[PDB]
Amino acid sequence: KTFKQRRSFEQRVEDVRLIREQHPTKIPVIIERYKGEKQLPVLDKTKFLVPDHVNMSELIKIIRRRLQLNANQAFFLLVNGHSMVSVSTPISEVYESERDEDGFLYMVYASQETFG
Amino acid sequence: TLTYDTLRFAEFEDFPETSEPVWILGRKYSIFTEKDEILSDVASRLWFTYRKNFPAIGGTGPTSDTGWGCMLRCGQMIFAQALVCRHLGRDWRWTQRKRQPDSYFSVLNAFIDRKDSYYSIHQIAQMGVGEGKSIGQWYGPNTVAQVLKKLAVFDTWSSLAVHIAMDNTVVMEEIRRLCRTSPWRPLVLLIPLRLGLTDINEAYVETLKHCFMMPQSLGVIGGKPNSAHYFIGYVGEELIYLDPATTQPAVEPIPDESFHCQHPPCRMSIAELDPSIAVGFFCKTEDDFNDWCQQVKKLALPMFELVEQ
Repeated sequence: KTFKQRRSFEQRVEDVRLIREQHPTKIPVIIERYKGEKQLPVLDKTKFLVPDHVNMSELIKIIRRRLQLNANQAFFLLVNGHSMVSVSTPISEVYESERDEDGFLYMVYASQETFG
Repeated sequence: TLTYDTLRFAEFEDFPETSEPVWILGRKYSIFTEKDEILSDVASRLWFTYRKNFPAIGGTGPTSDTGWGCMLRCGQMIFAQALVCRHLGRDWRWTQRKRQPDSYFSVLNAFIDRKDSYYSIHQIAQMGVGEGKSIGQWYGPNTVAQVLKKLAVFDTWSSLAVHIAMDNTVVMEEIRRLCRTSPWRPLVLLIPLRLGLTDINEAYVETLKHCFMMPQSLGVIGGKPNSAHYFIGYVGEELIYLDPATTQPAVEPIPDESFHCQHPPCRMSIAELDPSIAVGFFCKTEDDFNDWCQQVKKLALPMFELVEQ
């Protein structure tokens, strides 16, 4: 079950209200392995509290680290089905234009399809 | 003397009728008047397909890559196009009866199905083990690119600089540093991307087309579901590509006709292209790299971004 499947809409809305109040300078982000992704491993924790100043490039490096990936391994972080146009984009901006109706900012990570 | 209905080369072209130019690795052709040139350019590219009856990999492994080597083959093709540009030039063209430059056979030899060839299926599959890929395991674009980079190290003849830009970002400073190493090592720039979850947003299509319109264009590797192809251009809303999905006997000497696809180029709807790809560019000189950067800047939505540090 994904994060959205483990907690109801109302529950998540409340999760966000609580976190945004306790941490006004933090962005609540849910990062999960794309449902069609099988090469990359699964995170131990998919709920993140990200400082609003952090940009995508920085976030990506952290997730790569968490996943214990080699820089040589393909990794992509997609928001609403697309990689952010610019990695220098602050998470605060991503949150403003891509956040879910429940208040969380959702992202999925994937590598690449294989062919034989 | 008999007069024959000499079926000219490009008479077999099966191109659609709506005349948008035809782009092949940085070259634009008219489907109306340059059918010969289009087919020559396509047939000239080094084509690598499945092969059977080559030396058993690892001595006791497969003697054919049918069914599992398709992406490795696409990797071979795009890297070979880089070597062709690096050693023969983008303007070089292959001719079935014309004696080719010795440098041509050196490039081809590097991809022959032999253990000692720099980029042979044997070398790629074995090097892939180090990348976490078992022999016979399917590859994605980046993986084969990473393997080719490691193999290129031993190719002191080409002495290439192979930069694989990860994370949708091309860092010029790192590229310059790599190329200025032991003053500029020809650059093979590979950019592995994931332009969507299951499809490619139409917004990237214009950008994708332009990736084939640059002088430095090496094309793209990726494909349709379960069908990897080496895309070398496009026409209208269709990508043009070389398909490795044909099993041919290992060459027994180098007779080279089987390494040239002398048929109307395969085409598939741009819409069918899966989001997992690797875009390639070749910059022989620092000026070529500067021009490429300028061309990228000129560019609905970008597939990657150019940054200094």
